[PDB]
Amino acid sequence: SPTLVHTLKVGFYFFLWYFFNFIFNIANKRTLNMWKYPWVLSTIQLGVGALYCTFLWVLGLRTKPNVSKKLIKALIWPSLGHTLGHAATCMSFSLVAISFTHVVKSAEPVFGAVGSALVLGEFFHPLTYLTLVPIVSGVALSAATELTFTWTGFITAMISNVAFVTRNITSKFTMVDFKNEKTLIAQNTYALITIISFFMELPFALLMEGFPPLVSAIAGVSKAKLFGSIMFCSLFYHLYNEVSYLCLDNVSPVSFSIGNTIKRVIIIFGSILVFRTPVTRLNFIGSTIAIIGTMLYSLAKAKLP
Amino acid sequence: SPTLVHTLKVGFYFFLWYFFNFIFNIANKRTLNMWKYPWVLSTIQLGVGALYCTFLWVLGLRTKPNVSKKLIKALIWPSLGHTLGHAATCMSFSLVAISFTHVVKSAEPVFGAVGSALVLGEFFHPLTYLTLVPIVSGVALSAATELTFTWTGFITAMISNVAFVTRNITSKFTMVDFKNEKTLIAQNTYALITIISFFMELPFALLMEGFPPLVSAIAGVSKAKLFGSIMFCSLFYHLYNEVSYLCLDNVSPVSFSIGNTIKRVIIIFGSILVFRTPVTRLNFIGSTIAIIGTMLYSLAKAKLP
Ligand SMILES: CCCCCCCC/C=C\CCCCCCCC(=O)OC[C@H](O)CO
Ligand SMILES: CCCCCCCC/C=C\CCCCCCCC(=O)OC[C@H](O)CO
Ligand SMILES: CCCCCCCC/C=C\CCCCCCCC(=O)OC[C@H](O)CO
Ligand SMILES: CCCCCCCC/C=C\CCCCCCCC(=O)OC[C@H](O)CO
Ligand SMILES: CCCCCCCC/C=C\CCCCCCCC(=O)OC[C@H](O)CO
Repeated sequence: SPTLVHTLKVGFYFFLWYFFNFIFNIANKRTLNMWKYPWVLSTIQLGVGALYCTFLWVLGLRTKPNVSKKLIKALIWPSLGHTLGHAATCMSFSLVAISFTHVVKSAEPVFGAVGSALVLGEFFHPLTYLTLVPIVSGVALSAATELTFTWTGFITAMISNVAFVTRNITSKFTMVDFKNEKTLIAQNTYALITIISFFMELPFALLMEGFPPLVSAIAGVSKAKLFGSIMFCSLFYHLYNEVSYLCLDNVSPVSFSIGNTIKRVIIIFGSILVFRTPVTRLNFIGSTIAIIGTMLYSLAKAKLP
Repeated sequence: SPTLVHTLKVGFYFFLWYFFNFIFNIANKRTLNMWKYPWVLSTIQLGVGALYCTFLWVLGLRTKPNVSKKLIKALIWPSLGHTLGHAATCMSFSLVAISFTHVVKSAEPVFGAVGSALVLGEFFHPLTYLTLVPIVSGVALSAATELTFTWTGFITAMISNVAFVTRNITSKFTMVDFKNEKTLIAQNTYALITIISFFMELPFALLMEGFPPLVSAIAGVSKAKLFGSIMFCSLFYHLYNEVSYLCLDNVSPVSFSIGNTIKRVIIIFGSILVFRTPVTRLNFIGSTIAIIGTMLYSLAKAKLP
């Protein structure tokens, strides 16, 4: 029983990850529909999470990490990947329906398997190349039938696959290299990342968009409602990423990306219902084939030498 | 000297392959512009090749092969791959500019490497996945900017990659399994394939297109001139495929496809010149990136563990 029970506590971390991420995605897109500034918004979300974590340390509510220069340097690459994937994903969110963004990001386990095998010196069974046929065909079919498609919205989402895979693999190194450091719990690893990531993105956000006026492009929405939406999606942005690093602490980077693809099916279904996103038969079939292909690719990689 | 003598003779085979294939491609496209019946035209080209080979046998100009039940069974899958690839490629030739068809078929070495490794139990280095990025990006950019793009023209060309790789691999097995049958020279192997392939395609061709009237869609072409153009491209269709099996007999199936990609650079350059094909800046950048990626892919697979 304790073995299956331990998987229930870990599975609950995955549920929180999915539950917080769905609240984030809906509120984040509603913010972008009123306030189309992805650079500044994504930077705000990192800063709110940075401030939230420092408050927990100040109040003694969370163990303070024994920060060393060795750890900081070992967190640069996780932070560069997080910042780049975050800014690219928010840019995609601002340009297309978020359901299409998560379809593109559903190919993350393929990038994760390649990057992980490059590091671990592994090799791929030829059958994994066959499973790329439904993935490439599915994504191409989904993009060809997506009403909101733009080339920039598609490419920025594809970029985030590379950046987040880089984040997850390098973060996994740090978490294992500092396994005996009891103060570097999973939440503190992401806490330091979101603090570094904030200052990494901050100059780009100001150069790209400046200080956008706090005005809703949707007529009739007060500034207080716009500010509450910005703060609401920023709070749940941090919570879902924080809980996800608990999940990353308990699984491999590739398994983490598989858990992400399951998350995207939930977000895709939920977002098209909430937003009444128009979806044609070919578009549903294309997206479904691509995600089935990603699972088959993962199954082929896992079950073959 | 003996090994260099052989590689020089093999090199002359590749030259005849490229030279005959260029003559074919120009004449075949000029025929399709006048007489847009890809099923029947591709069937005629197989039959004219079948008749050419039987004349050599009847006149004593070429050793007759000892045809056995085992050999015919070993040539069914080579003929299936040849018929499907030939019919799919000709369909693509009739729908888009042949320069675009050969850009899509330039990815053949990737399919060939997967097919070989799948049969031989080989494994892929992770860096071969990175080389897919310029291949997929280049082909996508090329297709997004090709003025004559149609989905059917693109997909039929992609299908021929799978069919011809199947043909090359299964043919190489039969040629190796029958290496001690002295009557089965490389030209007799393809001679038997074009005979089987002709009768495989014939009922489908009549099913799809019936008996097309020998009338040119371009004014000023007599029926005799159209008939001459059909016979001309049919002769060089058989000649280039016949000499290519001399190349296949002396190289691996992967090296054969790499030779095919070199061939298509020549075909693409010559065809855009002869037909004055419109090519934008973004279009030949994408096509070049795609072919560079395929060559980088082949370099990675060959030079890596
Ligand atoms: C080994 C690496 C992978 C190699 C194998 C890659 C296979 C990709 C081939 C074709 C994708 C095209 C998918 C089918 C696209 C159909 C598009 C379509 O139906 O368009 C409808 C129209 O646009 C409605 O508006
Ligand atoms: C293994 C990792 C898998 C990830 C890689 C997936 C393969 C990428 C597929 C196609 C690239 C190009 C997208 C094709 C989209 C063509 C349709 C299109 O863009 O037309 C829209 C038009 O511009 C307005 O509606
Ligand atoms: C909720 C249960 C999650 C369990 C997960 C286990 C793995 C599921 C694998 C394949 C089914 C997923 C295919 C459905 C993908 C959504 C297709 C879709 O709705 O596309 C909308 C379109 O993309 C709008 O832009
Ligand atoms: C592990 C790696 C597995 C394989 C991963 C493959 C990822 C390639 C995905 C997308 C490239 C698409 C590039 C599309 C180039 C942009 C097209 C464009 O710029 O628009 C064209 C033109 O402007 C319209 O009129
Ligand atoms: C080994 C791997 C090599 C094969 C990898 C190939 C990847 C190509 C991806 C998608 C194909 C379609 C993408 C291009 C589609 C854009 C063109 C388009 O759809 O335009 C619609 C309109 O009908 C015309 O103008």
